Amino acid sequence: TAQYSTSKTPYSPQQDIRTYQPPPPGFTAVFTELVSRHGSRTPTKIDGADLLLQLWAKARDESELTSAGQDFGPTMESYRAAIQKVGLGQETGRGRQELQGMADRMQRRLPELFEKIKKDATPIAVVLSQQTGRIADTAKFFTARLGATDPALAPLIQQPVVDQDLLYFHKTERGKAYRDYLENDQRYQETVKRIKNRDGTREAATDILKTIFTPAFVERMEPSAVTKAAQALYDLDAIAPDLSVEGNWHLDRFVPRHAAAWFASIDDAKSFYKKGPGFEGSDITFAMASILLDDFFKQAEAARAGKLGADLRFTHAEEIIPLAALMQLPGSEKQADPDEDYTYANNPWRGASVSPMAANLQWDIYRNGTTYLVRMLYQEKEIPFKPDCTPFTPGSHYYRLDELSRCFGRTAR
Repeated sequence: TAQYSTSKTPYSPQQDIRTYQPPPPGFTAVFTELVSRHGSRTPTKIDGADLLLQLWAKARDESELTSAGQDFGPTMESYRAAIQKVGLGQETGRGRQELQGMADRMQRRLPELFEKIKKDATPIAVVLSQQTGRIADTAKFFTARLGATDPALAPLIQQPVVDQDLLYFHKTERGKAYRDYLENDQRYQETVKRIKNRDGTREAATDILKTIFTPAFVERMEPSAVTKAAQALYDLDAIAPDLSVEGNWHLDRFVPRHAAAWFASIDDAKSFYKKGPGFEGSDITFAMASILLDDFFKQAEAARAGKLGADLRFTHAEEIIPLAALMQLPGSEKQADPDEDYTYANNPWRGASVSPMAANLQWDIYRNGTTYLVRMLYQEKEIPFKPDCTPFTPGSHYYRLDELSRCFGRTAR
């Protein structure tokens, strides 16, 4: 969907659902549960577009524009207007499409389950991090899709409730130790300063601006201004795919690919330490997410009682990223050696794969007799659990629920 957008990468499901593993003989879907980031969105701040527009205007007035720079003013004005029409930090039309596709594949993947839910009249729960905004709209896209397809399901979908400890823990008191770490830990702060002062930023920043402005114009700017405007342009280039329904402004014209890759790698490095697996032997960045892993288990165990048909949760990257680090999901299994800073070369973690827009985790809970199995979807790819969890059969993506409780330390056996 996009090559160097790290956590702005628009959502694409990572496996065709016709190629999921079939459930073992006589097992049937009895419960499913989901946590999802919001869909694609606009930038939360318009200030970078304006800095660039003001910068472009001065250069226009001085006749210091490149040939392609001529169309920057018109392009960015159009982009900015489209952003403001949707509203800053709001779901785009692509975010709507992302969540509708998730609902579609969920209903197509578990048709027997929704048959049961209607048959039992059990509720489908909708839980949010916040009452309003792009989180609430994200949920609504999904649930109105469930109901447009299956109008007999609609009266069973509950009204949304907010659980900030479960779905907003980086802001609640659950994240207090975490936030104090970001603010005061000297190893962390020095590592982020090291990332920020990587040699390369200045050259990539000048390469970005040189698509629009003459090199003499660039040289007249203050160096810190060069970096700030280039960061802004790259950020806006990076999120442009989120607005694909609203337009195509061809912003790659102004952000050379090697420079895009450079800024992407800086963002991933910072995000790895701030929100991802971070340093070897420390869980400071993701232990807060235990409440969310807990709930995936609690709800699955509670399916036995049969009072809930499904559980749909909606949240931010700041919950999904630590949930993945905590479960050691693919891409989040390698913490950093304090003596070897994260790079693309030595670590598989990437914003774009761990936490694109609408990044989501789903568990399908199957039942035969009183045996309960779980199958995990991550970005709708069927994935194994961490390797000390034993699958139901050799090579299976299905796991005994009491195996998962055991291997996650929740029970002894």
